[PDB]
Amino acid sequence: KIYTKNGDKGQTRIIGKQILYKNDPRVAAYGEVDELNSWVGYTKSLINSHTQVLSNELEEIQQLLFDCGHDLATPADDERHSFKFKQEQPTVWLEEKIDNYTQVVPAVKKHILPGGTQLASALHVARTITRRAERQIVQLMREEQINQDVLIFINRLSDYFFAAARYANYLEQQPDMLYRNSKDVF
Amino acid sequence: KIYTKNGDKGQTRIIGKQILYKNDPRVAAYGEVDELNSWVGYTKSLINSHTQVLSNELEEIQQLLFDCGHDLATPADDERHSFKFKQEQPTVWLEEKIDNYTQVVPAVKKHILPGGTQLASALHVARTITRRAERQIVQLMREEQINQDVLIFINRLSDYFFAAARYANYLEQQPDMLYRNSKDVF
Amino acid sequence: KIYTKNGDKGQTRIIGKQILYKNDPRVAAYGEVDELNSWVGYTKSLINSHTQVLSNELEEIQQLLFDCGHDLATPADDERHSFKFKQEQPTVWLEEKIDNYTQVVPAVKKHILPGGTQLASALHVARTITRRAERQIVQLMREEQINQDVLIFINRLSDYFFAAARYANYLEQQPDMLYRNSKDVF
Ligand SMILES: Nc1ncnc2c1ncn2[C@@H]1O[C@H](COP(=O)(O)OP(=O)(O)OP(=O)(O)O)[C@@H](O)[C@H]1O
Ligand SMILES: Nc1ncnc2c1ncn2[C@@H]1O[C@H](COP(=O)(O)OP(=O)(O)OP(=O)(O)O)[C@@H](O)[C@H]1O
Ligand SMILES: Nc1ncnc2c1ncn2[C@@H]1O[C@H](COP(=O)(O)OP(=O)(O)OP(=O)(O)O)[C@@H](O)[C@H]1O
Ligand SMILES: [K+]
Ligand SMILES: [K+]
Ligand SMILES: [K+]
Ligand SMILES: [Mg+2]
Ligand SMILES: [Mg+2]
Ligand SMILES: [Mg+2]
Ligand SMILES: [Mg+2]
Ligand SMILES: [Mg+2]
Ligand SMILES: [Mg+2]
Repeated sequence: KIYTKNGDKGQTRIIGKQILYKNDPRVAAYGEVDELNSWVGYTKSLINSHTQVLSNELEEIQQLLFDCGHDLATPADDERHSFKFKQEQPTVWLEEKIDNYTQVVPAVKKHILPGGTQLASALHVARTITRRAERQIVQLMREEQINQDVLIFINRLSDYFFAAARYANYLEQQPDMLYRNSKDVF
Repeated sequence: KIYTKNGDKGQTRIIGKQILYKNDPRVAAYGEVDELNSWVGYTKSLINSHTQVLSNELEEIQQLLFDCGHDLATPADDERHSFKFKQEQPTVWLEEKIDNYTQVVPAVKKHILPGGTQLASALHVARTITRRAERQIVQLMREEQINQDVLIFINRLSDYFFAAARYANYLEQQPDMLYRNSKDVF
Repeated sequence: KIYTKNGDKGQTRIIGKQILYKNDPRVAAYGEVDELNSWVGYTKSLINSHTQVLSNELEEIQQLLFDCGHDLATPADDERHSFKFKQEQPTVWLEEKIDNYTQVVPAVKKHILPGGTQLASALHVARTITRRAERQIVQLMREEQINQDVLIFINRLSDYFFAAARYANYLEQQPDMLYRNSKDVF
């Protein structure tokens, strides 16, 4: 039975079982990561024949976001519970994709309108939810020690979603629109 | 004319007409409930022939979320304005659905990736927005008396969305994926 | 290379290059506007033959939201960097659309369930994200001078999304549902 009712007065438990209010910065941080993970699942459900090449990596991101959320739910001071997420191989893996997707699509110097195909648009939504989760992770960092590797990966991840969004448009022959007042920023 | 312009400097009114800033915790709480309600409307628009059995209950949730938001917009101390939402029958109704949907789908012991079909994925998005609204309701509770029945229902509602999401996948013969590092948690 | 890694410890730059934490109210404000802009791109991707008349204006909103975000990223005190967004013509343009869409659809006196077609439902999601961004803009205003024209436009914009959502339902012969406990509020 998934409903325990223990949360009905607004408190809940983190890893190690201590109790926090649900609006605690820590709970908010891994809560936003869960929201992002759910949005990535929604984004993956929009994949079509033209965009199947993106499916595996989005599922892999979902697995990695669970690892990130686990670590955000882990208090530094309880030595019974270790951080598990190590940024190097995940983050390199993102960077390789950012480099290959940047190479393939038409180069721009301006910001672009976040949109195009339904999948590209969903990848821009993922980009911005990732950045919202990142803000909450930084909130938490300013009050508690965190696994800083999670922050590295989450920062890189929104660049991945930008590059993937442009690639998704490319895969369906949809051009990106430029912001009509962009200075040359890239 | 829906635009009054009275909010153009960032203030607005709650039930009873007092004026608050738009970033007041109370406004944020029922604002997040409105966002959830809109997402539930979007989720319902994704229903297909295979998933029609979910339509009625999602519309009912929308009506209940208006009742919740009304109460969150109601200050305790103004006796002219009563709380209207009573948790027992709504919450029991959710629990019956959680029990029947839990029964029908394949049992898991691990966390699952939030995704699958477009509708199941949208139900996971609903789950996480509900939880975001819940955090904001708890913020407000820690500063002002609230209708605690709203919090009970909102807590239960995210368990409903989890169970419904798994059921939606079942209705389209889509299995759930396990988190590859989940301990047995359920 | 879009990834600089300068943000990997949670700090970033605004217009004029000063450094802020990513959870700074200013960063959150224009971050929520970026999220809204991405959602408007997603909403536009749902346009069908029946709803093509809405495409141009949603793209125009995306361009205007970049102008708003630019100004939110601009500190008042650095005289090298000017506000660019002027509310009058954008806001009048929204109001004309609100008036024409209000005229055409069936009049209601009660709140409606936010939903209907997939596009109308997405326009209600846009409405509520706009309002979430507005709360964060008001947060920032209460700590720093801002371009108040941005707030005018963002307030009006959520009324636009409400009116457009009802119009989208009308364009596909979908009626709006009333909240079953609404007093006559409009
Ligand atoms: N609103 C929320 N936002 C983010 N994380 C939450 C929220 N509520 C609970 N959590 C976290 O997610 C885990 C799973 O949530 P769950 O809803 O099962 O917990 P609960 O609300 O404390 O209990 P219950 O829902 O059974 O009364 C909790 O153990 C806690 O770590
Ligand atoms: N940004 C917002 N987030 C959440 N709730 C809001 C927000 N702005 C207003 N509210 C609430 O929702 C109701 C309807 O919003 P509405 O936009 O009509 O109000 P307003 O902004 O004060 O007025 P106007 O938009 O006509 O200038 C308000 O009466 C207030 O209770
Ligand atoms: N999480 C965020 N939320 C909102 N705005 C952000 C966030 N991170 C950065 N910004 C803003 O958006 C701009 C573009 O973001 P970008 O991710 O390129 O910056 P960064 O994180 O500081 O650098 P990098 O990602 O290259 O390490 C930044 O210059 C800053 O103004
Ligand atoms: K639960
Ligand atoms: K209004
Ligand atoms: K970057
Ligand atoms: Mg530890
Ligand atoms: Mg970054
Ligand atoms: Mg009262
Ligand atoms: Mg709960
Ligand atoms: Mg200036
Ligand atoms: Mg308003």
